[PDB]
Amino acid sequence: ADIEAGKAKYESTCLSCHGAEGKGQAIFPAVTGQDAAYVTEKLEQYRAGEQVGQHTALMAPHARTLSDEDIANLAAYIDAEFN
Ligand code: HEC
Repeated sequence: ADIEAGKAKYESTCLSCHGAEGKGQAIFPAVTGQDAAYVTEKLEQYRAGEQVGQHTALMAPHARTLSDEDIANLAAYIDAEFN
């Protein structure tokens, strides 16, 4: 995985909700404390259009167009930066 590529994608597309340090602002889930496998699995679920939690509709649009490479890069960044 490419941590730098994941960082750039996170900063552009994810940070507004999940935070610069992954803590999730006031109401969005934190992405701290989770490894790359976990993040990969979750992003793949959202991308596939699975119902995850009660607020799937807020998150799913942000996963729908991710490639597998994107997912791997994001997951590597999140693990390195926030775990
Ligand atoms: C705010 C509008 C969001 C943006 C932008 C992104 N995410 Fe998100 N995410 C958001 C919510 C409300 C939720 C919960 C949805 C639900 O199932 O009820 C999530 C969830 C995640 C998760 C799962 C967290 C966990 O299970 O521990 C991950 C890993 C996650 N989101 C990652 C993520 C990334 C990488 C994003 C940019 C591509 C992204 N999110 C955008 C809200 C928002």
